[PDB]
Amino acid sequence: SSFSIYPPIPGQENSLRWAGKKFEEIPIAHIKASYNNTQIQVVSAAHQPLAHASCGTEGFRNAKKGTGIAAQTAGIAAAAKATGKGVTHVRVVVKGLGPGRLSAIKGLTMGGLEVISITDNTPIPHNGCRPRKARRL
Amino acid sequence: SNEDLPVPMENPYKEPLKKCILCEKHVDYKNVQLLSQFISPFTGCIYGRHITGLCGKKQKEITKAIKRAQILGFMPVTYKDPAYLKDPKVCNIKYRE
Amino acid sequence: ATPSLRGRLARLGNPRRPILKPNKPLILANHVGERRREKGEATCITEMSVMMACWKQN
Amino acid sequence: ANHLKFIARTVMVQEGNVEGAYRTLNRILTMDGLIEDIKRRRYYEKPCRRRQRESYETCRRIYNMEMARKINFLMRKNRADPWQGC
Amino acid sequence: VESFASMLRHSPLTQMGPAKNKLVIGQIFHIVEDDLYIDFGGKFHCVCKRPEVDGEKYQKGTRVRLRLLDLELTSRFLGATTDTTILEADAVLLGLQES
Amino acid sequence: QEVLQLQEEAKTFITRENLEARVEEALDSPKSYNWAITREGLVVRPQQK
Amino acid sequence: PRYELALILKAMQRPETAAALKRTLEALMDRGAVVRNLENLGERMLPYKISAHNQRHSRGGYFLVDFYAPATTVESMMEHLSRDIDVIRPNIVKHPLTQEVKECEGIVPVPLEEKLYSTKKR
RNA sequence: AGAGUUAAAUUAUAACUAAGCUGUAAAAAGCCCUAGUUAAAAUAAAAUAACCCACGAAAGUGACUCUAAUAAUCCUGACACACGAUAGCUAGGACCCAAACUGGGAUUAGAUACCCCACUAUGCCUAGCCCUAAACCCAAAUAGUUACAUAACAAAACUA
Ligand SMILES: [Mg+2]
Ligand SMILES: [Mg+2]
Ligand SMILES: [Mg+2]
Ligand SMILES: [Mg+2]
Ligand SMILES: [Mg+2]
Ligand SMILES: [Mg+2]
Ligand SMILES: [Mg+2]
Ligand SMILES: [Mg+2]
Ligand SMILES: [Mg+2]
Ligand SMILES: [Mg+2]
Ligand SMILES: [Mg+2]
Ligand SMILES: [Mg+2]
Ligand SMILES: [Mg+2]
Ligand SMILES: [Mg+2]
Ligand SMILES: [Mg+2]
Ligand SMILES: [Mg+2]
Ligand SMILES: [Mg+2]
Ligand SMILES: [Mg+2]
Ligand SMILES: [Mg+2]
Ligand SMILES: [Zn+2]
Repeated sequence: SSFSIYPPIPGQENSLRWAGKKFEEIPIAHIKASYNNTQIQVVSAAHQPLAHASCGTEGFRNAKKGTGIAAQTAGIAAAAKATGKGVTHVRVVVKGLGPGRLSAIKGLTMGGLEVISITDNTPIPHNGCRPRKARRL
Repeated sequence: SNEDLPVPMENPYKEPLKKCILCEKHVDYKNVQLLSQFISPFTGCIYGRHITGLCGKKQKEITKAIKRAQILGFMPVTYKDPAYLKDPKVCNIKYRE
Repeated sequence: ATPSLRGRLARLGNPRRPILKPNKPLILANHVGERRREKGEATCITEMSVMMACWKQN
Repeated sequence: ANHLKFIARTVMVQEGNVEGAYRTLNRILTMDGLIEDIKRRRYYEKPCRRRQRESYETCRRIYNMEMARKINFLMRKNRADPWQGC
Repeated sequence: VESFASMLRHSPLTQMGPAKNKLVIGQIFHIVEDDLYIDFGGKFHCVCKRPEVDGEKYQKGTRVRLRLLDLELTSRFLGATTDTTILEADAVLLGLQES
Repeated sequence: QEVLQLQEEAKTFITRENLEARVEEALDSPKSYNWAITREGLVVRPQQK
Repeated sequence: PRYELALILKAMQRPETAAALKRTLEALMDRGAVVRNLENLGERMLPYKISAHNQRHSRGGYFLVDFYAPATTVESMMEHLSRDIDVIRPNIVKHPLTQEVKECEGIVPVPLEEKLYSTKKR
């Protein structure tokens, strides 16, 4: 069994389907995991938003919505609203480094949704704008 | 008048010096294949000496050639071009364990 | 391979400008350090949350 | 942003076990320093402060490297001692 | 009478040249459980592990074939004035004295 | 030697006459600069595909 | 060979490509250049999307032009290729065949550095 | 020093979708002309390479390209000459993002601070000033030696 960690380039003849779709046709689950909050949006391959759920949307409040639990809860919710609109498989894109990263991912699985590929796109400037100053002078 | 005394010659036994994989090759910004060998496939970072194992000279030539290629529009910056994924693996890094 | 020490430290002979300023002298000590005990994190949190959902619902 | 999507920092999960894929990703990013970099760019760090860090890191590395080297060199002699109670 | 120089020049230890990768003959003068202390005649003994094949054929007094790597294991470490001696030699145990 | 060398190479340069021919010529003949290395110090070339 | 012109042309059909190459080389010979050779590295998908002349480009044709030119004129040619709407992106490098390879004799191993500290007994 | 260029971010700005978003040890205030995704000029700043140790007199300099270019047949030498980090001043232009000040929110006995949010001078470009730094590698320049020889600590001791 030859299993490549690398995704299937578009120009390639490569045949893999999940429910008959190409790797490209599969919906995308965007997850922004930021230190005070985690947001999730499931979207069409064609970029029409299917479902949105955030820790705020899930009725946690200020500090509590930072935590992993919250993130997971948002995951489950997102996946429900998603499977309603009939998305079986989804490719995760994780944006940001937070307390809610992994948790919201496996919440997407817990909530009855299937994750094929998990990508990290975190902004990494190659030195654009200067970030704010350090805490405790 | 002792003939058995040692002779002040240079060491005959001394080994040759080890060579960068590229000693006396020519690194050219135009071939993205050779370059794309010294990149991380997932990130597009340039590997260090302690990975590539190059004479300082070549590590430098490689870096400069890379950056040149990347801006003249030969080679992609953020990921190793998928075509060259299956070429020979020169570098010492192991991601998957 | 160990990083080069030549030319690095500030010394009366060295032509150039320092690269390292070592906080304490680089001399191998005759003992090693003691392993750092692992920081704990909460356990069972997932199963807890699943049970709590089951309760809130029922 | 102008690059093609999904070719980079992407891992494909195998036999549906996601925890493992994620672990692999996180190892990829730790290895290339992307993680430390992300973390260090949350706040700014003024140039002198950064100079100081690099220097401390390299010292630290030299020392660990060399200590390790002496460990692996001395390692043979950990064997049961031949001369016991001489 | 033979001048010391004359002796040194013809000795087998001078004949060898560099001691890396040299096939040599050595003899086991001491044993701890799997550890064979082998005198190959140079300066320091080496120490090799008793192989799996014909383990019981290796006894104090036996003769064996070695591949010499280093005559003495020595290195300088960060911050030291002199090298450190392990007081041992580096060898690979091949088989025993095929005869 | 240099002057003779360049004397030779000059026969081959692109000029107001050769423009039409040469361009159409180069549009026919793709070249690669690509090659890879092996851990051994060996060159590997793609044209065998 | 003195300069190398790296041309990335908009990807087009045969005749229009040929035209663009022709007018480009002509401009080169008018800035006083002597053109040695014309190489075609083929048309590929560009490594990233390139925005030029109110167009966002995906593919492109690749060409090299080796030529000798008076030092003054690189700025001129550069100006010219800038405003041609058929060029995706121009660059002019000192020809890589002018620089010649010195011989790595090998890797000289660096000994650990000594006497960085005094002989003090702690 | 010039001139030209831009990959990763970021933002004006629309298009969908969601009611929240931001923010902390924890909150509040702020914003909901907000947030996520998809598209994007300008401006500014230059991941990885660098576990390298190069260039410059020093201050300084590490995206890419080209042009020009790094005094002395090489001792020392000013108050003379020419430079000189950041901040600051004058005038014109820029403004993504950061931010003294100031205004809000917390904290506290107080809080004219540390922490949160907004925003300015300023950081940028052109031209001119200003001439200061823990401008410190706290180790003057040029030739040398490893002899004699431990105040202490530090980066071993010394000759001309
Ligand atoms: Mg202070
Ligand atoms: Mg200097
Ligand atoms: Mg100190
Ligand atoms: Mg951009
Ligand atoms: Mg604007
Ligand atoms: Mg409020
Ligand atoms: Mg950069
Ligand atoms: Mg000079
Ligand atoms: Mg003078
Ligand atoms: Mg100044
Ligand atoms: Mg100023
Ligand atoms: Mg002004
Ligand atoms: Mg402002
Ligand atoms: Mg601010
Ligand atoms: Mg106040
Ligand atoms: Mg200027
Ligand atoms: Mg300074
Ligand atoms: Mg002083
Ligand atoms: Mg002086
Ligand atoms: Zn080499």
